[PDB]
Amino acid sequence: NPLRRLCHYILNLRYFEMCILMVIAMSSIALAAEDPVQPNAPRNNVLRYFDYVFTGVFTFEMVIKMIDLGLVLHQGAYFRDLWNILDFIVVSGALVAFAFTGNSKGKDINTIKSLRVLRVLRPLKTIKRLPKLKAVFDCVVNSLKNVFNILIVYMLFMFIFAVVAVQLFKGKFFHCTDESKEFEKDCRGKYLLYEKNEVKARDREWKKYEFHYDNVLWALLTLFTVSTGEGWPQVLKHSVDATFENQGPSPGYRMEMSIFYVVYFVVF
Amino acid sequence: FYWTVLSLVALNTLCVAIVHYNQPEWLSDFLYYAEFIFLGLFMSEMFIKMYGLGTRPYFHSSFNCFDCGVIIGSIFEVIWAVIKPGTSFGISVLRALRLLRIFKVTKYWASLRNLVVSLLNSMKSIISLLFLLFLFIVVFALLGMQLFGGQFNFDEGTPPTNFDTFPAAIMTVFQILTGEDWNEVMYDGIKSQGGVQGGMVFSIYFIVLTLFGNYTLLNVFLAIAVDNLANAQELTKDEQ
Amino acid sequence: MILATIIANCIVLALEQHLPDDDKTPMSERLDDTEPYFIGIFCFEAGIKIIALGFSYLRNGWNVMDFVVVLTGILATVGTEFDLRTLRAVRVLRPLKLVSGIPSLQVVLKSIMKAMIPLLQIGLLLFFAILIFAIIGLEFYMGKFHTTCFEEGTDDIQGESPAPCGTEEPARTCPNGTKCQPYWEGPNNGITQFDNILFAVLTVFQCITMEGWTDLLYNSNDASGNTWNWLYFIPLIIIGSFFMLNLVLGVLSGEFAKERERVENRRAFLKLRRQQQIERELN
Amino acid sequence: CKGKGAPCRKTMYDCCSGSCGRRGKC
Amino acid sequence: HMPQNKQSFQYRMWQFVVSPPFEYTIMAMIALNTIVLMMKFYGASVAYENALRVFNIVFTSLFSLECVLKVMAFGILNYFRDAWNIFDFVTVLGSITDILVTEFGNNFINLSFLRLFRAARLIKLLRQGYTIRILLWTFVQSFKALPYVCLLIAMLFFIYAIIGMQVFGNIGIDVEDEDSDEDEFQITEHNNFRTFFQALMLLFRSATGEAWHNIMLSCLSGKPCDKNSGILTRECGNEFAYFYFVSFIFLCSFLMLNLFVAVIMDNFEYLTRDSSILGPHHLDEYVR
Ligand SMILES: CCCCCCCCCCCCCCCCCC(=O)OC[C@H](COP(=O)(O)OCCN)OC(=O)CCCCCCCCCCCCCCCCC
Ligand SMILES: CC(C)CCC[C@@H](C)[C@H]1CC[C@H]2[C@@H]3CC=C4C[C@@H](OC(=O)CCC(=O)O)CC[C@]4(C)[C@H]3CC[C@]12C
Ligand SMILES: CC(C)CCC[C@@H](C)[C@H]1CC[C@H]2[C@@H]3CC=C4C[C@@H](OC(=O)CCC(=O)O)CC[C@]4(C)[C@H]3CC[C@]12C
Ligand SMILES: CC(C)CCC[C@@H](C)[C@H]1CC[C@H]2[C@@H]3CC=C4C[C@@H](OC(=O)CCC(=O)O)CC[C@]4(C)[C@H]3CC[C@]12C
Ligand SMILES: CC(C)CCC[C@@H](C)[C@H]1CC[C@H]2[C@@H]3CC=C4C[C@@H](O)CC[C@]4(C)[C@H]3CC[C@]12C
Ligand SMILES: CC(C)CCC[C@@H](C)[C@H]1CC[C@H]2[C@@H]3CC=C4C[C@@H](O)CC[C@]4(C)[C@H]3CC[C@]12C
Ligand SMILES: CC(C)CCC[C@@H](C)[C@H]1CC[C@H]2[C@@H]3CC=C4C[C@@H](O)CC[C@]4(C)[C@H]3CC[C@]12C
Ligand SMILES: CC(C)CCC[C@@H](C)[C@H]1CC[C@H]2[C@@H]3CC=C4C[C@@H](O)CC[C@]4(C)[C@H]3CC[C@]12C
Ligand SMILES: CC(C)CCC[C@@H](C)[C@H]1CC[C@H]2[C@@H]3CC=C4C[C@@H](O)CC[C@]4(C)[C@H]3CC[C@]12C
Ligand SMILES: *[C@@H]1O[C@H](CO)[C@@H](O)[C@H](O)[C@H]1NC(C)=O
Ligand SMILES: [Ca+2]
Ligand SMILES: [Ca+2]
Repeated sequence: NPLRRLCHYILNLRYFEMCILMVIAMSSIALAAEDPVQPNAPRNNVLRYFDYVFTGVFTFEMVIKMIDLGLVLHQGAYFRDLWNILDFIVVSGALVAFAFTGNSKGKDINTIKSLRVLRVLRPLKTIKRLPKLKAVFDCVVNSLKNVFNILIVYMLFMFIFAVVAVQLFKGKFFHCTDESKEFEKDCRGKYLLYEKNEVKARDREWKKYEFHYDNVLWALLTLFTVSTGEGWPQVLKHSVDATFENQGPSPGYRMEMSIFYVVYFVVF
Repeated sequence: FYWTVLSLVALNTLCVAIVHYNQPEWLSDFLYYAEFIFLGLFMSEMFIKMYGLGTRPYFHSSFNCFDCGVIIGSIFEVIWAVIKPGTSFGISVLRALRLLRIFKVTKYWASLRNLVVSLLNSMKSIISLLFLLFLFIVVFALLGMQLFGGQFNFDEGTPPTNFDTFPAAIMTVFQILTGEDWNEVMYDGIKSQGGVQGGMVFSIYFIVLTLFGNYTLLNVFLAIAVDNLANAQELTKDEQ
Repeated sequence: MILATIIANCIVLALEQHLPDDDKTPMSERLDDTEPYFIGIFCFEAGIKIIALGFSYLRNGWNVMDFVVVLTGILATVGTEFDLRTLRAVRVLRPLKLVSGIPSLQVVLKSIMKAMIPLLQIGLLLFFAILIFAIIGLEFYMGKFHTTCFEEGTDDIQGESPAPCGTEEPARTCPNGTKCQPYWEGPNNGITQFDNILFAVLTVFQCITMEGWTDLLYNSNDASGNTWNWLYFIPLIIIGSFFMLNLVLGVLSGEFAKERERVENRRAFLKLRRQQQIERELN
Repeated sequence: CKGKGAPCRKTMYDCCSGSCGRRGKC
Repeated sequence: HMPQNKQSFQYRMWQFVVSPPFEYTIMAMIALNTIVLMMKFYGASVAYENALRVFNIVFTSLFSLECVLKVMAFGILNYFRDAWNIFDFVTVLGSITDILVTEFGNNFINLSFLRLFRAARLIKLLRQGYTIRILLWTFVQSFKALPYVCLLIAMLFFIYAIIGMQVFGNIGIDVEDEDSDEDEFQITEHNNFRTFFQALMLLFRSATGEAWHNIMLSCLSGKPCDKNSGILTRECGNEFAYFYFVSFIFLCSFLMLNLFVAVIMDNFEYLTRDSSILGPHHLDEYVR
């Protein structure tokens, strides 16, 4: 195909491989210059005009590969290597977003806002274009492949601890804003706070603790927060001050539950 | 037969995973019996292997003993619910460890088995390092009771991480080793001895605790991890 | 019997409650009655061993630790001299007599301490990093955290929670009715500050452990401004916490590699290899 | 469970929501 | 240098600068300067501060004399050929300018930056250490030998910063919730997503693990918007915060771990060296 040879001349040429590499750099910088607070800020309006240009360059680069390489017709194809699908997602999301902005800007902000987040994949297109960065990226994937066997054992053990934690602190993580009222039916009305040099009255609220053990998903999230080290002393205090299901806390009720967290720390 | 037993464990693993805070009553009714039937079937395979192979072959195998412990442990929980209603530990979820035999059909079996073989072989050492770590925690706990034992009764209440009693001292020492809020505990120690004006000499106890504790844990658990894993690699390669 | 006595002493030490002021639990007297018996039996053991060794008693390190325990114990027990409360603190080291009694743990403790000798060179480098950052912090953040919002002309804090303030726009500014004033206690009741070189070293040390360094940064931002404070804390964490962690892992990894190839360790692994081959053949 | 805005000490862990803030209040 | 020409004065001068009394004199001179910097404390008398400023002038004067003394013996060209001498020359220029601007004063006080050059004198001790100098140099050179591994981590922060800027940018921090809502929102004026640099700082704080879970809770749905956000309802923040923070913590830890191992195994020869067996360290001593 004579026309295909024209695009391959462009693609193989160095001045088309290096040139886009700067276009990736400029587009990434333009992403970091947007004002998140105010959509109608003057900076955002000017940066939007730049995004039209960046899509044009990426669209031009997408199509000529489609002419150059069969889509699914060969062993080597456009939709054969993941990086091209990654390229496809970025440009396709922008084109769809442009079409929907046009019908009514005000009416459907949510999708408009949603696909615009896909522009963050522009930096990731640098990995393919830089041969040295791909070697480092392949090294990370190789490290991931080697620790996959231990990783599966890791979730299986942490899943077991999550299930055990669920069966011990299920529904026992309810507290009343006024500590005196243990049960939910009592926690209604107004109660008094005595802080220094003042007396004030607030509502009584029956609330669940922020990090709790109600299902296997909530248990896993709480155990992850414990493993990373943040805030686990408070989870320990809520665990040792838990009385029964649908009942408020009582201090020092179960100090034997500290064994659960000690065993957890030694393992994970 | 071997695959069928593994399939039953997956369903048993699924049932304990479903339990949540406010379950529909039909789901709770389903689970209460379902644990009983699963206990029967896993007790059923207990006897058929007991008779088919024989009693002496059964105890020699380690996997049969592990399944025996889960079954006996499950029996304890069932009767314990009637005796002391209010808590259930869900011991039956420990049977999910039998899903690790799926690695046998894969090529990862040799590397994982040797890691277990090395760990079980060097069991005298691993116990010894953990015991030595325990004594060091105990000594720093008793030292804390001497220095800060009676002076955390502040005007705002006694902190949970106090050195009053021994069980409280251990948890406070353990928390410092993990490094979470070790500075806030040190602030209590300094305030308990006259504040900044007269109590800044007691900050040494927390400095020595976190400095040695942070690196002693690294030097004990990485030594276990590196040595036992390294034995697995060479032992695996020599098999190949 | 000596080992059982040590275990009993550990239990007795672990069964003590400390009460505020001069209050004592009723069981305290019964616990204290046991101390003469334990110190006497330990002294008898030490004497019977030293007469046989002939004082190779002090030659062995473990015997020295046992010896100094006995001297301190018998020094305070006989009579109620002065305060001597410090001489009770040496009883904390008595649980360590389990290591001396059991020879199987002494070998283990040797292995742990052998690997930390290479880490000593890292610790010297770590200390010199703290000193450089402590000196820099001492020059820039000296006494800046003694200025909060007081009522205009009245030496009383505006609210129940005082916060650092500044007299200029980049720093936090006091409300209309309040003025920044020369003296305030400071954050964390004055413990966290850059006043001496000792306070600076302590303040930098907790930032090295990555604990409560954001609050110090946010306090510094309020007192002076957010323009330049990040250049002091972000390099501190990267060089202090992450770089030294890189060195410690590297040094330990090298030591473990050399340890495995010692002749004693190779024979132990070779035995494990042959036993597994026999098991495979027998299977 | 101290209320929001009450003086707090972080080691207490008694604060109803979150933890004891930098300024010393919940 | 070794010129063998001017034995009358130059060689006598040259033998002095490379002489055990000289190196220990400079060694002691730094250590005394180290003490001087540590002697500052809050609330000192005016005489005490007067004493410290006088000491600083004496030290930098002697170090300037040290520099001019060396350049004569070594030569102007040879003096600038060694990095340490350049480092010494940089420090002495900074010390002189810092004093000069201070004593004139009556101007802008922006240049407190020059006062760092006083603390820079501490680094000169590292030349003396044999083991420490080698240990730092090998690891620092490894980071030079691996530039692209640091680029990958920079991309991780770059991607997550932009995502946080757009998803969580509009959460309201202006409102001060006094005994209502929750002022304890961890998204304050210091820990916001409002700009790229502040987004990066929040990511770095979460990387070190400083109450990141409370930040995750503060970014969930149902939080007040901003006055300029264009939204007048309590509909800011997303439930994506669960995946955002949890994935970041795992990915950040994994990438730093690969960076740590890459540097360690670049120098795994040095870390496993044996004194009995010949190595580059003995080869360096051969050249000396
Ligand atoms: C093991 C080896 C160890 C290695 C050691 C490595 C050390 C690295 C640490 C670097 C030290 C940075 C210290 C900066 C702390 C800033 C402190 C501060 O409070 O800054 C504000 C202040 C100006 O406020 P004012 O109240 O007028 O002055 C009082 C203080 N004299 O103070 C000031 O006058 C400004 C402070 C100047 C400091 C930096 C100025 C220039 C920095 C170069 C710019 C780099 C790029 C920055 C981006 C530009 C931002 C616009
Ligand atoms: C580290 C690498 C990736 C390059 C660094 C990229 C960003 C950190 C820089 C590049 C350009 C910078 C921007 C260039 C110009 C401005 C305008 C400047 O003026 C304003 O205050 C807003 C304008 C107005 O008020 O109308 C505020 C900072 C900002 C957004 C800068 C913020 C930081 C940016 C995004
Ligand atoms: C490195 C590892 C091997 C050392 C970890 C130390 C554990 C052996 C310690 C740390 C916390 C301790 C627990 C802290 C609290 C309690 C509750 C307490 O039991 C009670 O019911 C006491 C009642 C009360 O204190 O109010 C004493 C046992 C126990 C489980 C302790 C048992 C021993 C534990 C698990
Ligand atoms: C080995 C793995 C692949 C097993 C499958 C995963 C399960 C461990 C997880 C996946 C999704 C989870 C479910 C996600 C959400 C819910 C809804 C939850 O119901 C409610 O929130 C209210 C119920 C009601 O009031 O009726 C009950 C638990 C359940 C089914 C969870 C049970 C545990 C599940 C099945
Ligand atoms: C897109 C490429 C050039 C990357 C570089 C982006 C930076 C350097 C440029 C691109 C567009 C520029 C903005 C365009 C318009 C305005 C509005 C004006 O009232 C203030 C400056 C401001 C806000 C500019 C600041 C600098 C800016 C953000
Ligand atoms: C590969 C990466 C970049 C893809 C991740 C982006 C996805 C998972 C995240 C990023 C931005 C997020 C969206 C941002 C915008 C909105 C509009 C809001 O009213 C509802 C949630 C919703 C729809 C979010 C849902 C999840 C979301 C789409
Ligand atoms: C290593 C694998 C098998 C993990 C399984 C072991 C875990 C789940 C077990 C080992 C020891 C167990 C604890 C032992 C004792 C008690 C006291 C009891 O009143 C409440 C449960 C509690 C606190 C147990 C919780 C579960 C526990 C922590
Ligand atoms: C992959 C999962 C576990 C998340 C990774 C979280 C990281 C940040 C967590 C997991 C394990 C944690 C470490 C494991 C235990 C120690 C040793 C202790 O002496 C100091 C704290 C320290 C160093 C913890 C700090 C943070 C830590 C490294
Ligand atoms: C190398 C060694 C010998 C020298 C280091 C010790 C010097 C630098 C340190 C250690 C003890 C310190 C002193 C300890 C206490 C005080 C009292 C205080 O109101 C002002 C600061 C002052 C006066 C300190 C100044 C710095 C100091 C003198
Ligand atoms: C606060 O002070 C400013 C001075 O600029 C004044 O304009 C304003 O009215 C004052 N407001 C109050 C509430 O005192
Ligand atoms: Ca931590
Ligand atoms: Ca912390």
